Amino acid sequence: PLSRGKKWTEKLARFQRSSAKKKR
Repeated sequence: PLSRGKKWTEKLARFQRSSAKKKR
């Protein structure tokens, strides 16, 4: 299922977090 298939989604939700570190 998507549970273990999220391996592909682990990019938009992982890099989207950088929006908090980009605040410098």
